[PDB]
Amino acid sequence: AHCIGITDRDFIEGVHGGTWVSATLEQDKCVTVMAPDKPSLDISLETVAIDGPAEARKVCYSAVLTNVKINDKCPSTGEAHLEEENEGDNACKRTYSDRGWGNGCGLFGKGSIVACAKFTCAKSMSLFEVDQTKIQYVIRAQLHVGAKQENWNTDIKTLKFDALSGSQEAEFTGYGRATLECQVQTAVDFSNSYIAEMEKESWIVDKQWAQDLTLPWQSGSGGVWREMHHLVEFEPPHAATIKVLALGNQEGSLKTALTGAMRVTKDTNNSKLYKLHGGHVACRVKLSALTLKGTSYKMCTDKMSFVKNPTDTGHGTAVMQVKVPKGAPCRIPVMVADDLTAAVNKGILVTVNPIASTNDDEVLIEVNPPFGDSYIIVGRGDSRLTYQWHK
Amino acid sequence: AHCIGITDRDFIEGVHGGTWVSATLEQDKCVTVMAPDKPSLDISLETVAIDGPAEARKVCYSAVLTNVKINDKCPSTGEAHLEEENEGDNACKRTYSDRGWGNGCGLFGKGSIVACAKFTCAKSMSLFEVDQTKIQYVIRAQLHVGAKQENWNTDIKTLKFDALSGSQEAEFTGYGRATLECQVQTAVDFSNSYIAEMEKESWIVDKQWAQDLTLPWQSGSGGVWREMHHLVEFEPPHAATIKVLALGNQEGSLKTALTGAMRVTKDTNNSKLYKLHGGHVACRVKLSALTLKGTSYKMCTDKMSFVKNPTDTGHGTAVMQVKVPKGAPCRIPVMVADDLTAAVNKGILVTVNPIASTNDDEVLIEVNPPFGDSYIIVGRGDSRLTYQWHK
Amino acid sequence: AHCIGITDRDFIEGVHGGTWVSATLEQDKCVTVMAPDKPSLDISLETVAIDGPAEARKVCYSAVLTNVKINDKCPSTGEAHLEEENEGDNACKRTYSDRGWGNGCGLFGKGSIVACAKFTCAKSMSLFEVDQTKIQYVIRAQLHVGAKQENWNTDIKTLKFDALSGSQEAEFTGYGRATLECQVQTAVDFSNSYIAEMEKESWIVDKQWAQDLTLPWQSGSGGVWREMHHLVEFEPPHAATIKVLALGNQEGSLKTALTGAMRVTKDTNNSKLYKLHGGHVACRVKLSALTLKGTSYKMCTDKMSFVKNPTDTGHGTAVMQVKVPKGAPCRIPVMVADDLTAAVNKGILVTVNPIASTNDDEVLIEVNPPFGDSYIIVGRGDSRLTYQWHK
Repeated sequence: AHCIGITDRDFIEGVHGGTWVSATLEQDKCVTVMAPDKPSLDISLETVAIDGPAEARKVCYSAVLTNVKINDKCPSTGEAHLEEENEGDNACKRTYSDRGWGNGCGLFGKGSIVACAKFTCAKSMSLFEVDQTKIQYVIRAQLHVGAKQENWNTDIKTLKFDALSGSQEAEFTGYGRATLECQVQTAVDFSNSYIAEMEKESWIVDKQWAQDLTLPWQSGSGGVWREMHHLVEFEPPHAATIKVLALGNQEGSLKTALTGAMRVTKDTNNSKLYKLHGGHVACRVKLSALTLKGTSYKMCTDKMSFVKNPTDTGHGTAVMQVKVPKGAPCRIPVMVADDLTAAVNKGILVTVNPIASTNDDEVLIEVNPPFGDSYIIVGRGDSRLTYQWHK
Repeated sequence: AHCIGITDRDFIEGVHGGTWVSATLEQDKCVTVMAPDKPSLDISLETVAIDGPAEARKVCYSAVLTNVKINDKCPSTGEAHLEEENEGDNACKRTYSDRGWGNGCGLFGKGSIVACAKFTCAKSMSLFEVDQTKIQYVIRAQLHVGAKQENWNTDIKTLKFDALSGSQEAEFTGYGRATLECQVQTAVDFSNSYIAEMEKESWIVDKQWAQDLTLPWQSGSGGVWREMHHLVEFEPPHAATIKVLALGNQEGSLKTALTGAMRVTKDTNNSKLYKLHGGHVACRVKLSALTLKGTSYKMCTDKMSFVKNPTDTGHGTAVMQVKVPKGAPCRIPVMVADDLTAAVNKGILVTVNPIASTNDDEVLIEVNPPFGDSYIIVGRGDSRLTYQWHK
Repeated sequence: AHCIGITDRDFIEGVHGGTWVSATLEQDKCVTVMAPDKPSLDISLETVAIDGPAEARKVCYSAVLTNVKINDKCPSTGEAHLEEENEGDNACKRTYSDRGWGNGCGLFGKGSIVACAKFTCAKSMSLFEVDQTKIQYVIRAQLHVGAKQENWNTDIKTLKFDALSGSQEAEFTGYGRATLECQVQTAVDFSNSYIAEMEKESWIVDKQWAQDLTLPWQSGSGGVWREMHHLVEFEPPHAATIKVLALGNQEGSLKTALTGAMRVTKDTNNSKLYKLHGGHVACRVKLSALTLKGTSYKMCTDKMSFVKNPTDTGHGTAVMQVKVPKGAPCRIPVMVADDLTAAVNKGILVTVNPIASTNDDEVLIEVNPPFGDSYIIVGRGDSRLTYQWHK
């Protein structure tokens, strides 16, 4: 019952017959869906992911200007030039200096200076495109067979999806089968956004934001960086010198903007998987094909005992564990009542027909008792167990 | 006259006699000072040097965070512990986590969790206290003797104003002496500030700002880093685990905050001299002890020549060089006239009395011609040089 | 019949259908359960306990500051540090002192000073976290066999329970057996608390209160104390000196807060056991398997005598002890009548069928006389003991 452990649990109540029940899931939340006689079904998300998204940009946030040269010409001697100015790895600026006799010229007009510097990205973001059609989904499903928690880790059923895959069927030994539609494409519309990756961290952010970044960037595998001035200061030109300086590591400013984004976690082993949080889904549940097991076994009579008392899940339910020490595969009766007379059950039972699978067996039960005080009763008979519960 | 070569130049005229004159000097700029019968003096502020600061703080802008450890305890089994928390260099944080029957406990309350990791400073900024007793103001002074531009740097006098040398005497060969008072005590407000130094760039910064930085720091002599929570962030705990992530390198953000501070350049030679950019100082000039070297001389009447023609420095003054190949102890007649008949002189000479003193002497002359059309006339008789001018 | 010894006694009565009777047992009170046709039961809550709580915090109420070191620096020579400041068992404070030539400092102004002292707890309050699942309790049961007060502790049955021993059976020789089924406690009053222990005094305290105490604390594994500044007082600096003094022993203030808490007591022999006062336990009693020992026996006729004359219990009942010196394997006829025509036993007998069993047996009888005047009567004609009793 994986749904016991997730704080955001929702309960959905259904109807009999050949019918579907609607549900919606979020990556941190779980639904228990219940229906008049079907064993109740737990459903949660497990991942939303893209596999091998395609490179779309690199954006540079630290650069080294490895060498620099200047050319300068007197005010009447025309425009200055440097052969580096036409070579793609060099950031170059043209501007006019204050020439004169003090600086080695015959005339006092404005002179011409060019400054060029060899660029090199030290560290850069990789921006990856997400094809909204290629996203992958995984759903967890369970029925309350009444298994102990030491068993959940194997009983849990994993339903894998992609945005193109159809409704899928789950098989539970004995209880039969279910089918879920999950129309994921109506939930997530992450087109017009893309994955921004940085060393050991990643985000998803809007493309129009990223294109508008005032940082130098590269259009693909190799080739020149395209807006180099966004990382290079050229000082106001002196007589024949322009000090050029790199603007320093912009990792911290870039992270500051990303703080609002939905996070992305790179898979530790299937290296090219990128798990994408926040994305929800809508699903509809074919409850009709489930069945209870063992409806026709005998009801218990043995002197049962608690393995753990009822405890408040915070979902409003009480979860409890019981054992039949020396019985056949008997049905374990349970009810909630206003008084020891117990003339009727007055509560809702999540586990619908708990059965001892073996002669020594231990079983889990969960109940949703009404408001106020009520007596939880298990083992209707002379040798009743009870716990005086309160909301 | 080095101020022919500085693009921001002001003119000041003393009432009479060189009695007492005032100026404000700013690092980019120069003042030319005139008086009715005394040689003109060029004054400018060369540098404002601060000598031998002492360290106050280092502020770390990029921490590498290592050897993370976590400990967590079941939701009603007391509170967490790590030995690493005894050590001042681990940035440990303590909180609570959702727990439940599927996550290692009998209860559904909140389990205490604590996580520690070692904060190592990869790069840090040095803040220095500035000794306001050790500020040196350097003024350059030279006369308009008529020296050619190759010689200006050997004619210039350099005067240094520490807090004690409040009045200084400029001496010139033959032209007498001039006294400068520079009011260092009212020039800057250093006491409430620190030198901030990053690698090969430095700033002078307000002390309140430097201390109110939300960024982790260490005492000048070393020891412990005091405010590590400003760079170490802890993501909200999953059931059994908490991930700690270092915030990025803040260099670009720190420089962005510094976009308003006055830059300071460290000396290549004296490893503890710091030269402030953009300072100013109020100064006063006593001209009364200057003399004009050659008022006793004869007039020229020989075949003079232009080594450099009058050229238009943007100050609106015409600068020329005349060579006097014959009569040596002689004065050059210069006038600017509205017509070649030379009926009146319409230009102030800045070189107040251009004397030759060898049979080959080359004398720079600067004239302030009137608005409209005029003739710069140098010489007498038939050997005159006459040059047309226009504002 | 130990209900006699407990002042806060309630009577509860059965109905001839033999239904379970439910009763509320509270730590100072006692209950006599009377059946219509079967012997009456003393039932009373003896203890409620936790066996070995979980150690959660020690909080310090008396402290000593065993070693003190101070460091001071001049106003323009940086900021002071100490090796102790890196070392976790030192409490530390940083501030500034007014320096000047009067204390060896060359510049007048505020100078940084820092002081550190070794914290050491002399007495700490232990706080143990209570866990409802570990609560234990004990009920005492005793039928009104008629035994001497001197024989009660030999004859009472002590019934132990825990959260999982669902029901217990009490066996009374000859009279048969009864079974109790119980809530481990109804006492939700203990929720969200700690057991607080000082030397030989203990209390139950709200978790919020205990954690918000302005006193330094540590986790039970032996950490280092987390808020030492609550007990170190730092004198304002004077030259190079700070005096640090320990704020005094807080035992009385902490006790003054604790006066409202429910008391907790520690066992003398099994020191992990804390007896938690003030609880409510609810139980059901199965009366059906009780029986009356001697209903077939002869009815007394030899002269009885009073060992203790009838006396007022304060519960409205009267108690006597009677001696049967001959013929003793025989029923003692006791009745309360309106007058010596002895028409009917207008009273209710709590000792439902007093039998003597040995040739000099002495038997206690408890009667509930009617309102108004009455005669207590025991025996048969010409041999009746009688005693006037008025409400």
